[PDB]
Amino acid sequence: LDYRSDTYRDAYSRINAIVLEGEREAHANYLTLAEMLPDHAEALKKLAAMENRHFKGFQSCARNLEVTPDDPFARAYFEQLDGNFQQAAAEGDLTTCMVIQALIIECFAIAAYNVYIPVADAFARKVTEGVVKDEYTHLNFGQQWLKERFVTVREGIERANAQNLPIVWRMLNAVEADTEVLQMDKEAIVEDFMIAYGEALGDIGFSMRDVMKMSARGL
Ligand SMILES: CCCCCCCCCCCCCCCCCC(=O)O
Repeated sequence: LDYRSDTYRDAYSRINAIVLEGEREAHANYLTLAEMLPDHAEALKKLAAMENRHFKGFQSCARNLEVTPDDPFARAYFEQLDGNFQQAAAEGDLTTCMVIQALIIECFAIAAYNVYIPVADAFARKVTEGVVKDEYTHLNFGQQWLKERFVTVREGIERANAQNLPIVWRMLNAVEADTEVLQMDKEAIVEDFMIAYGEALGDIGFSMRDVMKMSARGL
């Protein structure tokens, strides 16, 4: 890999912009949740703050490669998923909010990060390794929220999955050419994303049958 090439920098402008927009939305979304759930505001504001630290880290990765992120691209990339989060929050549908942010986006991001790490330039490797470690180690508020409420929210989780998992797949397909330039295998992202999502859904309380049904809805 030539990290300094026009080709790599062009792809990175879009991939980096996507990660930054994802982190910007995560920060905003955890602040929305903190406003709606004042008893939980300290934990949610700490998650927001962590997202902002990760944003700064990925910004430094772009600066290191002299890449300007393609922000209009990334805003459009996230528009549909972001809209579903904001509409859910508007309806007080915290179940969907948690599924989108704490399960779907979280597993998708960690999958992508894990596929990027072995092919990342050394600076970005170090930064991304710390981001992943942070995600593994810190409180996943939304996962715990859902787990604690499993019997009452399970149908809503299934609805949120059916609405939003297909959007994941479209997003992944949309950047296939750019992930290829970065030497990230799309299929590795798919596999990592699904194994993590199944582990998280199982922790919440879902069975094998249940997770298989949710995967079929993503199709
Ligand atoms: C500097 C760039 C790091 C690149 C890593 C590979 C990225 C490939 C695209 C995958 C997009 C998913 C990003 C969503 C980010 C937000 C996740 C979160 O808030 O936990």
